[PDB]
Amino acid sequence: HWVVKLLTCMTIGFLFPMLSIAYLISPRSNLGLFIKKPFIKFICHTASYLTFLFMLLLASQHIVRTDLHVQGPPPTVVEWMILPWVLGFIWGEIKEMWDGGFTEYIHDWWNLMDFAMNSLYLATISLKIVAYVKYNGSRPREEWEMWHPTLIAEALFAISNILSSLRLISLFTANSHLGPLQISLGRMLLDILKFLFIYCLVLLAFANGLNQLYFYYETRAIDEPNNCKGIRCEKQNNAFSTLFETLQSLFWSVFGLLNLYVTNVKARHEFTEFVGATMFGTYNVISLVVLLNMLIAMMNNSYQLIADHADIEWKFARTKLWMSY
Amino acid sequence: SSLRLISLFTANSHLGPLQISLGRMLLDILKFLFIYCLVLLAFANGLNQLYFYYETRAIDEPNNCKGIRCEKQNNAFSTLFETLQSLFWSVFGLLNLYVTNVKARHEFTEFVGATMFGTYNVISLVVLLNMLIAMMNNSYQLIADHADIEWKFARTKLWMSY
Ligand SMILES: O=c1c2c3nc(n2Cc2ccc(Cl)cc2)Oc2ccc(F)c(c2)OCCCCCCn3c(=O)n1CCCO
Ligand SMILES: O=c1c2c3nc(n2Cc2ccc(Cl)cc2)Oc2ccc(F)c(c2)OCCCCCCn3c(=O)n1CCCO
Ligand SMILES: [Ca+2]
Repeated sequence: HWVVKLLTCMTIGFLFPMLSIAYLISPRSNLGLFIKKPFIKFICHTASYLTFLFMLLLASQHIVRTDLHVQGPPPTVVEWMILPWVLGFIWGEIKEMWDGGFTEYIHDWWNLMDFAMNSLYLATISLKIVAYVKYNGSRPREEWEMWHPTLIAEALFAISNILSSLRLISLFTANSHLGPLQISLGRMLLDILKFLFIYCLVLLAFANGLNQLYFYYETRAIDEPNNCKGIRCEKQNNAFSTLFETLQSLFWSVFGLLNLYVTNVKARHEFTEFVGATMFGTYNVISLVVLLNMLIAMMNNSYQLIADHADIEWKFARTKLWMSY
Repeated sequence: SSLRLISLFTANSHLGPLQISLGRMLLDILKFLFIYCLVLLAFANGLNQLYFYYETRAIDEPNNCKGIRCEKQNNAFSTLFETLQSLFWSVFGLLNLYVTNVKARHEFTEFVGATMFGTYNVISLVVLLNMLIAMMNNSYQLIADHADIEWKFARTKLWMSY
C-alpha cells in the first residue's frame, strides 16, 4: 500500500513531456496509444500543474536580478517562459465552451474562479507595456507618485497568486480519507449567512451615533506627532471622525487590537466622554457574549444530521469526476 | 525525561479510563492540521511578494534591533522565514497593528496590505476553531461506552510483564 504503488506513480510523472511529444509525432505507434488511458491522462494533467506552481516561487524571491530604480525594465528570463501556460489556459477555457451548452457551462461554481484569474493575469501585460513605452530614465524610488503604473502593476500580480494557489482543494474528492471531509465542510457555509445578515444590521446601526457625536473635534496631520493621522500609527488618534474610519474601527476591535484611550477628547469636556465610553461598551456585550455563543450551538446541531449518508454523496461526486476522461 | 510519568496512570481506577478517552481526541486534529497548513502556505506568499522592496538594515534602526521580539516591532514581512513566524504568533494576539505601515508615503499599497492581513483572520479564528469544537463534541459521545473493556486489557498486559 505504501511503497510500490507510491513509487510507480512518481515514476510515470516525470515522463509526461516525452509522452506528449510522442503522441504528437505519431499517434498510431506502440509508444503512442499509451496515453489514451483514463489514469495516465489524470497523472499527466496533475503533474503539469505543480511545475507551474513551482516556477512562481522563483519570481517571488529573486534568485538573481538587477537593482530597482528604472521606471520600466525589460522582462527577465523567468517571465519569458510563463506566457505559454497562460495562453494555453485561455485557449482551453475558450474551447471547452464550444462543445458544450452555454447554460451548461455557467452552472459550475469553479468557472467563477477561472474568469477572475484570467482577467487579473491579462491586465498586467498592458499595464506593463504602457509604462515601458511611455516612461524612460531612472530616478530614486522615494519620489514616485501614488498612482504610478509600475506600482499598480504589482498589486494585481501579488493578489493573483493567492487565487491561483487555493485551487488544490478540488482534488480531495479522489481520496477516501479527505473525501467525506469536503462534503461536511460544504454544509457549514450555509449557516453563517443569516448571522451575517443580523450582524450587518447591528453594525450599521451603531456606526452612526458615534460618528455623529465626535465629528466636532477633527484635527489635522501637521499638528500631530510624526505627521501620522488615523489608526495604524504608533499612537492611535482620530478614530471616530468620518464614516469610513468608524467602520474599520469597529471591525478591528473584535479581535482586540484597539486601545481604550481613543475615547478621550481634548477641550476638557467631561460629560461627552462618559456617553462615548458607554456607547462603546454596550456594543461589546451584544457582539462577543450573545452572538458567538449561538453560532457554536447551531453548528453543533447542524453537524449531527449530515454525518449520516456521507458516503452516498461522495461516490456520486467522484463518479461524476471519472466520467470526464 | 519528566513527561514519562503518564504511563503509570493505567494502574489506577480513577485516572485509568481518562487516558483511553484522551487517546481518541488526537485522531481528530490531523485533518484540520492538513487544511490549516495549506491555508497558511497559500497566504505566506503574497505578503512576502508585496513588501520585499522596503527592507532596511539594523544600524539605521533604534537600539540596533531588527525584526519582531524587539520593543518596537519592525521588518515583519521582509523574508519568507519571518513571514511564517509572524502569522503564527498573531493567532494568540501578540502582534500589533502598526507593522503594516510602510515608509515613503505610498498610500495605495498599505490598504491592500491591511486587507490581506484582515481577510486571513476571519478564515482562521471564526470558521475553523468553531468546527474542532463541534466535531470533538461528537467524537467523545461514542467512546464513552466500552471504556472499561479497553482499560482492563491494558492493565492486564501490564501485569503480565513482571
Ligand atoms: O462599566 C459599564 C457597565 C455596564 N454594565 C455594568 N457595568 C459595570 C458597572 C456596574 C455598576 C456601576 Cl454603578 C457602574 C458600572 O454592570 C452591569 C450590571 C447589571 C447588569 F444587568 C448588566 C451589567 O448587564 C446589563 C447589560 C449590559 C450593558 C453594559 C453597560 N455597561 C457599561 O456600558 N459600562 C461602561 C461604563 C463606562 O464607564
Ligand atoms: O475592515 C475590513 C472589513 C472586511 N469586511 C468588513 N469589514 C469592515 C468594513 C465594512 C464596511 C466598509 Cl465600507 C469597510 C470595512 O465588513 C464585512 C461586511 C460584510 C460581510 F459580508 C463581511 C464583512 O464578511 C465577508 C467576509 C469577511 C472578509 C473581511 C474583509 N474585510 C477587511 O479585510 N477589512 C479590513 C480593511 C482594512 O482597512
Ligand atoms: Ca473550467
